[PDB]
Amino acid sequence: MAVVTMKQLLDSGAHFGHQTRRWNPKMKRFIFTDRNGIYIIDLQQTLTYIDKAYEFVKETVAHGGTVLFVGTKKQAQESIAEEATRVGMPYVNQRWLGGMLTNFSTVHKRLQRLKELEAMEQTGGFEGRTKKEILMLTREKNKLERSLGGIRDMQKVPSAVWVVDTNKEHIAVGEARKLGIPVIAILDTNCDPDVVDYPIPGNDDAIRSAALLTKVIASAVAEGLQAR
Amino acid sequence: GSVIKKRRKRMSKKKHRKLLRRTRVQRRKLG
Amino acid sequence: ALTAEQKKEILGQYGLHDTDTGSPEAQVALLTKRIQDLTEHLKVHKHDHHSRRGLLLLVGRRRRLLKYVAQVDVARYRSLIERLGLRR
Amino acid sequence: NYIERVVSINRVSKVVKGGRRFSFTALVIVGDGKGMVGVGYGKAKEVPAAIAKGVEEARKNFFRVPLIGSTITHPVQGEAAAGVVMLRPASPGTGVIAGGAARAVLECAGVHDILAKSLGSDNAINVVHATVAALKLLQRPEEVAARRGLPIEDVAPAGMLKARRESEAL
Amino acid sequence: TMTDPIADFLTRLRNANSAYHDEVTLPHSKLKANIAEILKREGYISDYRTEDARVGKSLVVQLKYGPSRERSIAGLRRVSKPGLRVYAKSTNLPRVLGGLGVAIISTSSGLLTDRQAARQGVGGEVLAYVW
RNA sequence: AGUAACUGACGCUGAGGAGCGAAAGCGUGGGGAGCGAACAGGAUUAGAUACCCUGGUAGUCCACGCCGUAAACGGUGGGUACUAGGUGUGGGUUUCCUUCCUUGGGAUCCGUGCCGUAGCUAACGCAUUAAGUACCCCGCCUGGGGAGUACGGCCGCAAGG
RNA sequence: CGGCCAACUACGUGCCAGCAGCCGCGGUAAUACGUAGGGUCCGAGCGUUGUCCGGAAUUACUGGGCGUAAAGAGCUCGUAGGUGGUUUGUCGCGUUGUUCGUGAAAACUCACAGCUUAACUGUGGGCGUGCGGGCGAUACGGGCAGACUAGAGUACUGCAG
Repeated sequence: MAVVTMKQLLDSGAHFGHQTRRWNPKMKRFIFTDRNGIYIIDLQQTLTYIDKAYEFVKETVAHGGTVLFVGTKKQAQESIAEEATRVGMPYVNQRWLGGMLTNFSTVHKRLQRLKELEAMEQTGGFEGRTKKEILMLTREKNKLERSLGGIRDMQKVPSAVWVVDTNKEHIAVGEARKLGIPVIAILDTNCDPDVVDYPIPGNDDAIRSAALLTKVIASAVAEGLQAR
Repeated sequence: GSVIKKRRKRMSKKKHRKLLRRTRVQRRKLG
Repeated sequence: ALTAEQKKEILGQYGLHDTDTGSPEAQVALLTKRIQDLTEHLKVHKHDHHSRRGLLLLVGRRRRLLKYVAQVDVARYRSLIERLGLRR
Repeated sequence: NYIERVVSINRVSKVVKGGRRFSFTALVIVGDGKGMVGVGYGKAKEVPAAIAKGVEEARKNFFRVPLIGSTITHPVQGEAAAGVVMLRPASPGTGVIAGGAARAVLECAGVHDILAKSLGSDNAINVVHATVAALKLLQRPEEVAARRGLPIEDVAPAGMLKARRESEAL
Repeated sequence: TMTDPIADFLTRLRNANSAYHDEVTLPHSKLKANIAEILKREGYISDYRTEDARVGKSLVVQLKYGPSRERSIAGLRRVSKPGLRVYAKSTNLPRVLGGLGVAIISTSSGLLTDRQAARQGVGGEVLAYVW
């Protein structure tokens, strides 16, 4: 039940990892060979894990659930952004505000304020006050919309979190673990498998490999929203 | 550990050594 | 320490057979020769304490080997003691 | 219906250029008396407010005690920080025998008959933590049989099975 | 030097268990094999076997972990040790975890658990506790 | 370290005991450039039995003996087995890139650092060189002063221990 | 009758007179002193002092510790002692099962009985944790007689300081 074949993600460079020095000894399970000072990830484990990840995503979205797309490293920013937009799902691309999930009630007020300021823009109140105030207000609008791109659809909570390069966004994974929300991650050779539930071994430093993985997850969630 | 304890011990030791020096001949003659 | 020819001669003399070097007899004989050489050396250099510590270590090792040989078989112990001119 | 135990109120203070700023910390136990307990430690400038934060924190963190009828499954010893609390099951009708912090935790958890002793670090917060650590070391006999893959009779003594039978009959 | 082979075996088991190793190897002896048999029959380890080492024989023990990666052994303590040795009569046999654990006892009829020894009315040396 | 030819448990610890043990100090005999307790002046200071300056004796050095203490500290007794890794550096054996020049790289045994898991700890931190997990033996602790002092004893030429 | 620790007000006094097991209360508005109301705990008793155990895991066998809180001898060698790898046979010393003798009575504990109840008394079991004799077992420890090479040591070849 694999959308992509064993050559697809291999061409992208999913078997690539990090240097042997910066490896995590807990990943010896999925390590297949070390070449040119870098570790090569076995792809058979990747396939037999992405199938399970696909199944979990299907059963979560089909039962009236949502997934949250996480990626901040510049390699996998536009990919997650465009996939979330094309499937209409929440996403974070600029920067993870520490405590979106744990401090949900407080950060929802930011969305309320953004909507209020959009209404103020629609009514046209740009001249009723001082120029400094309206300039600062426009700057606040830009900052709030830029930092919260996919956050305007957060009603209750993300039922699952999809994350690239867990080492980079350790705060988001930690927040999910605190809340108990299942986390689906693609772990590189330097990552910790004890924190994710549904790992997908592979490279995250390549734009193409992360893009392909986002394609796979987006297809899963799209078909699941099809089968509601 | 604080040096205060070392200071107390050293003052006791210094006073005792001074006392021993002050009565050397007296101790020798009584012993 | 002893040269290879001295070791060969001592081992041929005190060894249990023509190949053994780790028998308590051979070890004790070699230790006795080493200790005599060290005592002669220390008779001249009285203030060579570092070598004297090695002398003490050799003496202790020989004592332990003799203890083992006496516990295993007293006749061998007596023969070795009389042949090497030792007291205890 | 939830019972609560405010076991300790402490007035802490931090120094500033003007002087001392006093606040209040309250350690609160929340349980239902049926097998679930929670521990909260709230701090605020006023005692009732701190108690409220402690109560909400205790309600947030809940944990189920493996009771067998009216007592714990087996003797345990739990240590947290420098606090050491030992727990020992007792025959029915003995009552709770514990110090103030341990007594509060056990009565909140619904334990009726137990011998409990504190063996270090009389501090109430650490004694409560040690009691919770001890309670978290208890293992239900069914889980024990599952771990070793044996029938419940081959793992537990007959007395425990009889006690379970009587408790479920009642 | 090595003083207690049994304690060393127990600590190898404990250290492997804490590190979630699936395998532990140690030099072989009849006593170690017998307590391994008792451990396997009581369901505390998965399986064991003896290979041949470079000098003598080895003991290979498989550790049992549950589906959620939870250890099947909670503790391993050596009771009777060189120096202070512990012997129990048939009536004052120790209880481990209030009966939830197993106490290995070396009786003249072989290696038995506390329940087996109590049933057969024999005493001996309390080797260890498992729970 | 390698070979493993030899012996075949001969191992570990060790009360008491014996030996070694920085510097200062002590005895006898030499030596004495520089430095330099004590001691002299000068200066600073309210006062300088000090800091600073100019001199300067024991001592520092050698031979042979005493003494037996130190923040004699890693403030961590010795032996053994096990428990993620990463990276420097010292000693030695070896396979493969092979130019075989090259820290080429790997593997391995023995050291010596740094960073870091699990675990431990009151915390700081330790963390395969444990302060982790265990076993054997030894030394020591039991609130702070009085006091490592008095008394008695042993050792020492004495200081004193 | 402030908190530990059931039970609070008024008047008098004012760093006094006094109280106090500890923390500590007496500075004209004391629930801590003295006295009155009220209250609480016990009750033919109630308090104080003295002594022992407990709390005290605060001598830690059960059941503690030693980097910085008190605590690793300055370091080694080694005596007595303690402790000891794999394996075969044997002994039955330790260990273990059973049996017999003994472990006075009283006491303690269980049941019953008699004092109008209780204290108390009696009766019958248990207990008397032990020791001695016979018989059984040999897993472990130990002894005895062997064996093995992974510890330990020797030999040989190199090596660094």
